[PDB]
Amino acid sequence: SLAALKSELQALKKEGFSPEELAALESELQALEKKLAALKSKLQALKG
Amino acid sequence: SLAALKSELQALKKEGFSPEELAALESELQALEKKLAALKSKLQALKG
Repeated sequence: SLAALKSELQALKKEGFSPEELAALESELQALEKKLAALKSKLQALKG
Repeated sequence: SLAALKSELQALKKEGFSPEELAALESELQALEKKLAALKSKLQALKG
């Protein structure tokens, strides 16, 4: 789930795992959270 | 959440809500699921 992968990334960060690469993955993950918010808004627009 | 939206989109599809507009949202959500899977895969590749 987005929440699950988010936690997993946070757990690996606490271990200093591949910092630069993990930073890229975190930003990609947040992009999906933003995309999800966008879709929710598009759906609200459709209801309206 | 992604699960909450996914569920709602499926229910609106059973309800016949704005079909083409909803179908586009359904596919975008699937695209987000696929991106989420790709991130999990990229993470696993990093661990190798």
